[PDB]
Amino acid sequence: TTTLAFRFQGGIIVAVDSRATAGNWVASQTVKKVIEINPFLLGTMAGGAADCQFWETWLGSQCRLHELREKERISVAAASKILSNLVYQYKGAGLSMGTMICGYTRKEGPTIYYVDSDGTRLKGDIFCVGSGQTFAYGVLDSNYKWDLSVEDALYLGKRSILAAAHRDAYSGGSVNLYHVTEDGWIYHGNHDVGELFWKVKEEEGSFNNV
Amino acid sequence: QQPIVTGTSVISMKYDNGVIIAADNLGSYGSLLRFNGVERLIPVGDNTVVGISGDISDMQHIERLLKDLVTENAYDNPLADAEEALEPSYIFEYLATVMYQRRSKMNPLWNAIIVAGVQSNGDQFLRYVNLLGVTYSSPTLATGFGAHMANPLLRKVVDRESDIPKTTVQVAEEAIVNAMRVLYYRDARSSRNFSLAIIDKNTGLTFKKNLQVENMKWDFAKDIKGYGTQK
Amino acid sequence: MDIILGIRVQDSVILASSKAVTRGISVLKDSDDKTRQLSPHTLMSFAGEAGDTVQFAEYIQANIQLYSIREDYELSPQAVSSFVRQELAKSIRSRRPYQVNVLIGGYDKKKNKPELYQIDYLGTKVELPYGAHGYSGFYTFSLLDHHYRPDMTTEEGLDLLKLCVQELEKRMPMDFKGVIVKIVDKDGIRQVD
Amino acid sequence: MDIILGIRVQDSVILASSKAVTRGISVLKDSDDKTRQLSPHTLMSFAGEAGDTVQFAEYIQANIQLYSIREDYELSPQAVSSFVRQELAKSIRSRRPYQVNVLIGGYDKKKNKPELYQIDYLGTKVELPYGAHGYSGFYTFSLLDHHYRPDMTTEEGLDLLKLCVQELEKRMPMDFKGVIVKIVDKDGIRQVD
Amino acid sequence: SSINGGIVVAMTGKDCVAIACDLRLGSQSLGVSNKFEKIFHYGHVFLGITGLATDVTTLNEMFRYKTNLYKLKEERAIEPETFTQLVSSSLYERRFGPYFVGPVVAGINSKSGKPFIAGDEAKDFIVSGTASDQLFGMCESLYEPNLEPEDLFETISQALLNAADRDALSGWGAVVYIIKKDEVVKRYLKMR
Amino acid sequence: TTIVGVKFNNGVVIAADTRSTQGPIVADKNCAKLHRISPKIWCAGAGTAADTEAVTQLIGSNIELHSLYTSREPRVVSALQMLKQHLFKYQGHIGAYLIVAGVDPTGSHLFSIHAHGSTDVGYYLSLGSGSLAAMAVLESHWKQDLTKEEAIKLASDAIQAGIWNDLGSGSNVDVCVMEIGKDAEYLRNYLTPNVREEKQKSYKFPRGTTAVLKESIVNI
Amino acid sequence: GYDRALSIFSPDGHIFQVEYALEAVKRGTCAVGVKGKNCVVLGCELQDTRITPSKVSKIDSHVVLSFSGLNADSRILIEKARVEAQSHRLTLEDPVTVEYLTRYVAGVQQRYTQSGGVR
Amino acid sequence: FNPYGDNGGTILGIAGEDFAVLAGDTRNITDYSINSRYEPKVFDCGDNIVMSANGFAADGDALVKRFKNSVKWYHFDHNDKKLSINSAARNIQHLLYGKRFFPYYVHTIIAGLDEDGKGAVYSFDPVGSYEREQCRAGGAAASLIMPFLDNQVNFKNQYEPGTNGKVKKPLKYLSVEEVIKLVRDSFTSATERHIQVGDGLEILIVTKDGVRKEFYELKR
Amino acid sequence: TSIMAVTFKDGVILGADSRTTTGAYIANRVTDKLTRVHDKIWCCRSGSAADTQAIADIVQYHLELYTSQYGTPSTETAASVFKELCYENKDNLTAGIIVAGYDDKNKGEVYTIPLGGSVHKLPYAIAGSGSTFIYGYCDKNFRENMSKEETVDFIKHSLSQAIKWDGSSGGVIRMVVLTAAGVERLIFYPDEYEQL
Amino acid sequence: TSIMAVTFKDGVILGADSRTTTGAYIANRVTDKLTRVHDKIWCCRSGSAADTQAIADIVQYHLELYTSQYGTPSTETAASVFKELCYENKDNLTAGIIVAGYDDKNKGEVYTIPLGGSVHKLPYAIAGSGSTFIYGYCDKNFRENMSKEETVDFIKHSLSQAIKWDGSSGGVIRMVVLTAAGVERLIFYPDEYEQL
Repeated sequence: TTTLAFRFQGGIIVAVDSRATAGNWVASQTVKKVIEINPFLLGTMAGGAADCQFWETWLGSQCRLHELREKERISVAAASKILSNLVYQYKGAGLSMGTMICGYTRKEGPTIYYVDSDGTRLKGDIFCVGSGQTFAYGVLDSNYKWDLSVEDALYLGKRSILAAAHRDAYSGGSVNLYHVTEDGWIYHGNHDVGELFWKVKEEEGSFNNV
Repeated sequence: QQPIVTGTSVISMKYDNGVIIAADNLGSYGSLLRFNGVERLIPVGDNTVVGISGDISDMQHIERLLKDLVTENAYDNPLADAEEALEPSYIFEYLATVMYQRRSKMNPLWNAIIVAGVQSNGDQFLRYVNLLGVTYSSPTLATGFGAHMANPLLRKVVDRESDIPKTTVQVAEEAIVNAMRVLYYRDARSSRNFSLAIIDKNTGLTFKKNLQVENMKWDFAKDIKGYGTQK
Repeated sequence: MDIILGIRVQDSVILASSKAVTRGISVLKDSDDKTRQLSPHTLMSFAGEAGDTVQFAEYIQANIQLYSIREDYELSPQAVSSFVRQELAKSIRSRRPYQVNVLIGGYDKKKNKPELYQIDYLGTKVELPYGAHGYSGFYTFSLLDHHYRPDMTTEEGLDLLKLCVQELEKRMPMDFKGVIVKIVDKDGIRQVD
Repeated sequence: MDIILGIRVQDSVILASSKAVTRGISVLKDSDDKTRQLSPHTLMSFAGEAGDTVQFAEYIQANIQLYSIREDYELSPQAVSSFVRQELAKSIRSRRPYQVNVLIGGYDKKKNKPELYQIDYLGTKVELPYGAHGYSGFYTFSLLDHHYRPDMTTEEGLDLLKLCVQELEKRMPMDFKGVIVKIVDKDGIRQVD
Repeated sequence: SSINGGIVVAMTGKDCVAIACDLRLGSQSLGVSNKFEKIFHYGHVFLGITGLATDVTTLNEMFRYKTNLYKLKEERAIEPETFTQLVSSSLYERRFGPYFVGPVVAGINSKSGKPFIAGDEAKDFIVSGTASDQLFGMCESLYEPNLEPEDLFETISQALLNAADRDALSGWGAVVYIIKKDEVVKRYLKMR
Repeated sequence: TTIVGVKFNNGVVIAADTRSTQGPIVADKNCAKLHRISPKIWCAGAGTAADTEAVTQLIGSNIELHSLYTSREPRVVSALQMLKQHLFKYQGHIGAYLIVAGVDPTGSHLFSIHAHGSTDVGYYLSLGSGSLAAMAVLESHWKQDLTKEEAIKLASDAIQAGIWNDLGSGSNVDVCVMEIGKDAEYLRNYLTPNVREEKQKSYKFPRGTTAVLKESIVNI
Repeated sequence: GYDRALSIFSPDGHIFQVEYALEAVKRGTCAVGVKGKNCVVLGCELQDTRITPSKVSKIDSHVVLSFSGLNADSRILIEKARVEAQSHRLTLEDPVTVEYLTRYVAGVQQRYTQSGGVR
Repeated sequence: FNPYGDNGGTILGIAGEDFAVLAGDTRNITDYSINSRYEPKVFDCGDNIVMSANGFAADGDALVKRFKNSVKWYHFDHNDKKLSINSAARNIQHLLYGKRFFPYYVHTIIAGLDEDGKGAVYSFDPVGSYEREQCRAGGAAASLIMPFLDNQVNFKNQYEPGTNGKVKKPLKYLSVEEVIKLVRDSFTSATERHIQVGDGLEILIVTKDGVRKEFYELKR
Repeated sequence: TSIMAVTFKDGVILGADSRTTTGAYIANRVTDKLTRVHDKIWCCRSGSAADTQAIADIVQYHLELYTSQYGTPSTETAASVFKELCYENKDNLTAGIIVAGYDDKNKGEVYTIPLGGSVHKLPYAIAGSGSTFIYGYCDKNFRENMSKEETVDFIKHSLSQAIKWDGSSGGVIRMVVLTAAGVERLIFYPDEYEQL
Repeated sequence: TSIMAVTFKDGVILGADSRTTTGAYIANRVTDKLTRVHDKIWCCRSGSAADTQAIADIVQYHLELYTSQYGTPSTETAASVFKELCYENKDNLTAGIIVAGYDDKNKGEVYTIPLGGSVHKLPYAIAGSGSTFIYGYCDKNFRENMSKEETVDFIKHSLSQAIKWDGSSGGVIRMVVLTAAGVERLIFYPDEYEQL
């Protein structure tokens, strides 16, 4: 699997693959690895699917209770700490989680927190997670800019997932793109990695080995 | 956690008007054929028999539970001999519940159980549960070593549910008795002494004790010499 | 692994902590601050298991802040290091120990003295002129044992730290992405290069 | 671990190999050349278990030199890589396998073509436009897959190698102390920066 | 074996055989190459080998050796049945310390013209490698006896492509050989 | 796998199922498991197929050479002795479990051999995953005075019990009949009880559904 | 434990113990607050002045509590409020709002009007 | 003590535009033995929801029992309001994850109609992650079944014959009868090639008209 | 397995059950465990069937060689050959052999070769899994120089108890009687010995 | 250990050897293994001495309570209490108990509680390591309604063989005789029973 998020002037891009595997068997090509926590928060499933999906939906419930109590949007820092504290309370029980909590608030701006099963809680500009993370970093670090256009940032996300899909057998199926804005996240659709691969291979001329 | 004294196979079969279940009378202690009078068919009322294989101490615990269940069912129930008697399906569901709960507490009753009976509507009941809580029904059921040897023979009689109305009690009992003989030939933990129970929707429970495997064939052994070349 | 280093000089404590965070195959971050301010004149740096370190340090920070609010007073670096030692010594006997090694640098404004305490995850506390955890001491203590002087100024302390870091960068096989340097003195806590 | 990288461009093969040698806790050396010239137009780089790599590479070098003396002729890079593959494939079945991964860069002066062969310790041989062993490919292949062009000049190849090395230095947690770069072309083997 | 991945399928048709393989070379999850053809031929006999790529190469080189010596001694190219026996004996010679491979033989006997496949002489289809069970499902659904070569090509190609799409470790293109006593056509397929 | 042997009044029958499995997958629906050691000496193997094939081939070769050397028809006891000693040498690492049956100048014979080299004689035998079902049939229907036709019926019934009741067994019944003073009668697919029903539709694709990048002729 | 219903409704629907707690407040020493545009001012009218400090207690560096009534009860509320402020700052990433803290303290008081065995 | 076993069995959910199909083989196995030829694994849970929990059959039975009880309780506390398939999926997730640390060792599929009236299939891992899918196979022969359905339902890898791979073969409406035919052929091939795939195929069909049951005999 | 050999006035009788088991499955209910290695030298095998068959074949071969070179082997010589095989291969071979034989000078002799390959000459021997249950009975009931009939009864009773109690023992009771008169094979069926 | 209980015409006799071993060392050569839990209810202990002593003390306590509340317990009731302890603690406790008792209505009864905590009412029971060697002898020699003297002889012979063959058994033979007349303890020394 491959998931990435990066900050830019337009906010945050989230890009993920949709492959799921069981050994060599491709169990599904169409898994949603982004969890829509609420209209303003996204989480990325890269650990065990069940742990991420269950606990980030519960996190959405806690965000809603906080909003009802406090009359305000919860901070991304607060949401990520709620999740990381929960996950740390189950440390050693065998949770399997590796998620970017992505959001954009007025007080914080566009914010990403990496959260791990081990209880790591890192803020950062760029994170790639999953078996394809090194390939995605390779594209993204080569091409990232803060002043990048929204369309260029979406293309860069898609191309980093494509690079992982080419090289990592456990990544692929399709690319799901999200754009987090202050007004909330925007889904930028699903892109089949084979169509995308042969498109980029002709248009960009890359993958000359294939 | 580990079975100590064990019963071996229970075998059973639907027939047109009822169910037959048989089990041998042996408690083995590893390879020692230690206890030879262990009844493993527990009648519950006149409509149900519970055949138990595996650990005899857990079997005795289940038999206690079944007697208690009959006593409790009689409480404040003036129809406990009538339309509110225990059915085979009630006894099975209770046992399967206990077995699965015990499994889920990692403290299994180390048994395989067949509940044979006739429902008040006259339907044959024949269902298996084991120490895992795995349940299934078939026109023939056998536990343990009987699953590998008796089921083929009984299925040659009742291969599908449409064979049940064609199968008389005489044919079914003969098949069960022959299967017991085959088990005595081939199961090193079997006894020639067995119990058999018939549950008929008309003639009720018939419980036959102290049956013996008979008409064994051994005389061909005289001709067997050495292991290859010894004349 | 992480590098945390401390030097107590005449007027101040210098803490130096590595910026890298590594998960599995990749350097995720090159800018991580492995310290928490416990009080205006007390700083703790930490190293150890992922998650444990920050959970522990934030629990300590909250407790010291609560004490300060309740008493309207700042605990000595001695009292803080005793409290942290007690929490670590408990954790060894707990159902899941905090695998966390700390340095506590503080300036005691009653004594007008800098103090540096090293506490391992066992709760082994020792006051030291300079200190390190894990392999950082294996490369740095011979430089400190050779060059350290108790009357060093802050600037001499920083130059000695630079020599220690250069030696680590030469001989230690990991790339720790440099150090953040904090100074604790009578004016409080500041970050330096 | 060691980094070995190779890029076959239009006119030449570029091999890049990390300079570090690490034993246990310490970087012993920062200048190690992980290559042997097998013939005037064939170069092999190697990575793997300590001792095995150099023993293997020197045995290969001696055998190719013996062939060249016996025939007064230079084996093609194809024939060399087949021979090396056969030796590695034997070793898997031997009582102690050479744990050695190699890249063979050569210039075939009969074809006037550069050739780059990757051979793993199993004896899995593959001719490739660019190649890597271990984790170096995990970080570099997306750059090469994106930017590589078969008609690249040597200078474009070297710039792409620089990008790959910078990416390794950023994201790979070890400090490999940079790379030595060798170029194999029609003029033979030279070392570059 | 699975370290490298890969699949081979062969099918018989009406006076024809097809043999097809994926082109991926992996190192566990890392894809190394898409030029690693798994199908070799020795005269008119075709051998597909799945499994450990070092053993694939070693066995191809060994069978080249043996079939060249066969042609030199016998003064004729080896037939598919004889080659199947040769493969069997050569692999069992390493019964202890095996080659970790799945061979698939395909060809047409020069004298009788009978199509032959083995992996035996299971005449309908033969399947090997990581996606073997997907391939069994596809072929057992799609296969029909006595397909003409063009329909055989479509059938084997769809079996390979759809099975490969559900195997993580195989793909990045496929090759299909359609073999007739007079003519062999190689075709490359795109994968998506 | 289900294999059985049944002696009868003037001969011996061996029979087998034809399913070969790779784990839970049917690799071959019609594998021939009855292997000729010699014209009137036949074997059938459970366990790993390759070991059965190889040991049968080696022993058959040596039996043929020994028959030529002695100018005599081979004996079932020789095949037995050679198998026994080979398997004992390999200490059970050759995973061959065999029923060996045949006719020779000394009469009819039926033996089992286990991978460790242990042998026994029998009037009826079964081996493999279906051996318990087959033996249940044999124990319930075998008799000392079997005719040829009764023995063929009994053997195929025992294989059928394996086919219906053991997952590892299926498809067809193969039979070989070795009467004294007669050619061995091999009956490949003596029963075919497992013929697949016709599919609900043809799945023949129209020509051109598959996208082809490029074509080339191969020289051969 | 002791669970007696001490706060209960009278027939006229009053809770006498809460009214008498208000009488305790009314007997207690004054507190005054005046909010301006940019500050809030809190005031109050052989003792050792050093160790009889201001009745105005910080709950956190940004928020301040004064009280009237039973001093000992107020110490309990103040300690709970301080602990909650530090807890919010720990488990979430921000200091408490003044209204959050007020709501917490009012909740503590309310709960002690509806809980067995407590005044 | 191992609290788990494998009982085999294979299940297949397909969502149509106005229907859903949930199919399962009826064989219960233990190792190489048949326990039952007709032990149905696919259940109508009410509210036109069908469910199957393939894997360890005791945990599958327990999960189905608990889901049916959740449906009953939902009716009790919602005035017999119909449970939505989406709400059933969320509830099943909560049932499964409540056992996160001693999981129900089953792959669950539920099928039904969404509130638009379109076919819906949801699939669940043992721990309770779930996804709405067009189709899902589960159990032993899923790898034998689904690629063929991908090919025949979604026309995967099929291109328009004259276009030389430029144009996809266009998706089109399959009737429930066409889907049933494809399901039957897929299970027949899995019966041919997988030893666990049963003696019978039971199909539950959900439509606006309710749940209907079809049964087809498989081999053995 | 339950095996006996008993010396008596005229010679020695070997007895065995006929059950071979693989786990709880009876792989062979009519096994012949009484193996001739020489005309009047026989063995009872217990333990690994492959090991004991291989050993018995090798002993028969060595004793055939001995016979053709040096004349008739004594029972002690056969026991010595068994010993050398069992002892030199004690790590690989799990073989508990009873060797029994007759000659006109020594009469009947019995040798037991337990695991480890010690040899013990005894007036009677019991071995196998079922022998455990009859040690007391045999010690209480054996006496020297029984008649043939008394010895056959003694073996039949002992093995009937060993079969009653040991699941690994059963089937028929086979006996071989070795005397001056010759070699006689006996068989007793369950409906005879289960009445005892 | 070798323990017996045998019902007879007048009641029941319990028998035991006196050897306690720790490995091959005899830690106690004069052990009393016959434990009174009630006036005419006794048990023979085999297996873990700590477990069986703890169980017997708990049973004696429960039966003293039973006696004071409900009157005299039956031997079946004692066996049931033993069962409940052995069964509910079967994982921790390695206890094979023989329970024997007399009452005027049931006469002598014997119950064996093997490992696992099944209960078996029997006319006689044998247990312990040395019982293995005497299964055949006891089956051949037990008969219902023996006299006291015949029963004492039967136990003495059986245990003498169990001592002969089992290294873990030996010392004195202790017996307790339970009848209407009372409780009688017997002891037999090696120079008596080794002559048998």
